Amino acid sequence: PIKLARVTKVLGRTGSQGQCTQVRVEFMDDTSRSIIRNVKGPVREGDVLTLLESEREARRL
Amino acid sequence: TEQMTLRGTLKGHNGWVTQIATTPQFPDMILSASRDKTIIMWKLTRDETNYGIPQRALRGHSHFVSDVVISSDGQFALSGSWDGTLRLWDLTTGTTTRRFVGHTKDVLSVAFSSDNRQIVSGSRDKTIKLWNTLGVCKYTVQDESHSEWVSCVRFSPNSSNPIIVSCGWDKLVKVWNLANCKLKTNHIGHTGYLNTVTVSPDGSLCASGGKDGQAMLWDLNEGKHLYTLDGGDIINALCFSPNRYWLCAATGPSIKIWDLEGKIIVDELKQEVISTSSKAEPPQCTSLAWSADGQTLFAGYTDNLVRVWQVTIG
Amino acid sequence: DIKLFGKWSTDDVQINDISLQDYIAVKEKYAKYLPHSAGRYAAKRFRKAQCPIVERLTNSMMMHGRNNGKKLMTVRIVKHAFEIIHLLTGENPLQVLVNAIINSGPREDSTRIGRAGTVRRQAVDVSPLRRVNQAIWLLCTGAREAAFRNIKTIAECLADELINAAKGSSNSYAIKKKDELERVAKSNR
Amino acid sequence: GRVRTKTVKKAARVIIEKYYTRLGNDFHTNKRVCEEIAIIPSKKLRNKIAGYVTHLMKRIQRGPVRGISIKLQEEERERRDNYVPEVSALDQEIIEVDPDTKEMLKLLDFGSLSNLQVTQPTVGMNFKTPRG
Amino acid sequence: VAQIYAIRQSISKALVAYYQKYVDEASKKEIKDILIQYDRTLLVADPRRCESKKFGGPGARARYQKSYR
Amino acid sequence: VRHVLLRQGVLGIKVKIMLPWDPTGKIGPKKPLPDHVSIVEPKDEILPTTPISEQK
RNA sequence: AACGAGACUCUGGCAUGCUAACUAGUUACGCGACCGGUCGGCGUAACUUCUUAGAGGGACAAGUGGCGU
Repeated sequence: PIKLARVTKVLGRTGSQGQCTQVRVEFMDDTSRSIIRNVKGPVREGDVLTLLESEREARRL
Repeated sequence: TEQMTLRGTLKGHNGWVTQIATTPQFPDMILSASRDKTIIMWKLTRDETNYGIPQRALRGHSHFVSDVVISSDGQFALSGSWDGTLRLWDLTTGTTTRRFVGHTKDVLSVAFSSDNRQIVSGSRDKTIKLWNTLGVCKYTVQDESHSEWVSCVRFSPNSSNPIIVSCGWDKLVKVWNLANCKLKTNHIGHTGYLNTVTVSPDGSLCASGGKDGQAMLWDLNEGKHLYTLDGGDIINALCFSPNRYWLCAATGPSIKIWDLEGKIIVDELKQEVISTSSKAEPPQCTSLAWSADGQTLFAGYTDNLVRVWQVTIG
Repeated sequence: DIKLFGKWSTDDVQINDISLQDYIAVKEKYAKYLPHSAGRYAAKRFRKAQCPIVERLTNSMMMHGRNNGKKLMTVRIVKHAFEIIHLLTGENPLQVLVNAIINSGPREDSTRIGRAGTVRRQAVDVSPLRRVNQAIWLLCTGAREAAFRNIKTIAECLADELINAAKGSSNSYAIKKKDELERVAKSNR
Repeated sequence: GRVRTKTVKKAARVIIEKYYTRLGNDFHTNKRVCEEIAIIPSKKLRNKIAGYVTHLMKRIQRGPVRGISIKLQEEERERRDNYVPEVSALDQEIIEVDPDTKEMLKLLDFGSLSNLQVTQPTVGMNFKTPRG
Repeated sequence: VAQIYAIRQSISKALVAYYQKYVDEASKKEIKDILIQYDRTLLVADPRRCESKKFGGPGARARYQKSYR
Repeated sequence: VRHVLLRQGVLGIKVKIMLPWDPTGKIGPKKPLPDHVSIVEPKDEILPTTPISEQK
């Protein structure tokens, strides 16, 4: 299912041309799951991300 | 017994409250020069949520206004600033009427006479300028005034023979004979520069403080170092008190009000309960103001505001 | 107190998504009388989040080369669209704008990695500010592309897609691009 | 970025070192004294010397700094270095020697010393670090 | 457009100076906070002006198209 | 910059002179270089030991 | 230690503060004209906000808070 999220701390900006920010992502269900994700676009700390598959992992492309 | 308490702050400035002047003829208007180029007429409602409101800002200066003074009546003012000018004001409609040019450095302080006709001023030009009430200077001083700046100039409001006195940054309190422009007394006693001079209302005891932090006061009739008042950091300002017979001295972050003949520090005057922004410096206390009744004490601070002090007789 | 074009108020506008709440403007103090403000929103990063999104839609309306400076042209296009929207729906015409910006932006893009001619992409997330940036782009180019050689004016062609994006229809150009931008995104995943 | 070149820092260091009594924390009265002490070609350099001086005077309250040397600290360090305690740290009535130290003193005919209190020697010969 | 944004700035800056010169400072504050809260360009001038054209291109930043070989 | 005509052709001669300071009593420019900060050597403040009231 | 970098020079932005304006004006006063309004229509005076251009100010990472051996 779809899962709504939050941003704890932005880690670093990865990608082929530096287009992807890599971000440490908390959930909004009071969950202690601090997943790391690949977000494309401008991000600061304290965003509200919206994922479709909430079990994916951060790689470096 | 007699303590000093807070009732409120007069928050109307944007720069440092450089010097405060109060008048005994009006118990409602306070005049506080500032470092945001404006002098603000205050109005004292003395209620619970505003001890003072601003009434008429006086804007003529293109730099930091240093020293303001009110006349013997509550309708004329006088001020100077760091652009070498002096602006004679008008309290009724809130404008200027006369403008005193002739200085070549920053006008540091300006004193007002009791007869309201002798205007004196000290600048960074190592010179003292004596004026009319109109604008033509009468005599400019190069009688070896100081080797460096002239930080504060003050008249002597005595019923006796008057005198004019002016400290400086060369550790010296030089005494001058008015209308004859000659030295009277030197006082080689200070380590480091000076910041202010105040004169007691009788006209006998002058005080003078500076970088040494110690209010070394002198006598105007014979020249004795009477009392070595002690302080912590720099003395930004000094002022006397006619009724309670004290000496208001300025610490950096606090105020030291002193019994004079007893030499007891009676109160400490400060307000710091914060801790996350106390890693830096606490704000200095730049000026001091004593009103007519002496129940109120006004201080000029570095958080752009003026704090009131009440003498609770206990 | 503050009505857009003096007629449309903002108190009953309700943003649905929590993902776009801090980024999509006016509900409270970004209420302006007109979309023209002439303010320095591009002076820093993230500063254009604090600009009224009516001015965002106005600014992206003038994209093509023959209209590139014309702001007084596009503000009356938006003003005339906010009549046709209200006629064809019957409600406040700002709730449909945030319903269109919520619905139109994708939530999973693909980032391009390969060699000269070789394409092997990979699916990533979408920041909600890029969702707001790409919502208004798809809306405005749908209004632009379907009014070109057509008797329909730009005010009708903007309004008839600004409601069709709120209803989530697949006749609107905006939702037709979002579902394909996620369809080719899921195809790698 | 905003880095001050060797001109600003060299001039600021000499003008601290010679005129520390006049300089305080206000940048404005620092600028009014840095244009009366020094002859700077004008303002945009004058305000950069006076700003590093205003950042450098706050750095002197918190201790010394590794460049300049000013004689309010260098008298306090001088009075800190001429500090003797009342009774020295070498006047101990019970000083501890090994067994073998007492044998060296007996070679030096100092076995008649009374203050020495020989300790029990260590039972294990374990002093090398565990290599590997 | 540049004269509209100059008229509305001078209306605001005129009413504020009238309330400072012939009314009290408190009413000037209660005007100024609403004027600032709406848009700061009703009291503070916008200081951006046009850059200068440079040789090598059609304007300030843009350059002429170049070719190869 | 000047020219010479020799036997074989032309030479050029370029001569640059960096002039010195000393405000113009006949020589050099007046103002110093824009990075040359001079500092007035302080006569030391004499040490104030005891309060002497010199009435003159 | 020397050069290049930076400083420097011109320009933009601010000043109801200074200097002055019939080859720039605004405000006020009469007159005139048409309905207290409108005058880029006419002449006097208060003065420099607008216009000009000179000196001098103003911003320094200076203030607060985080991170930096």
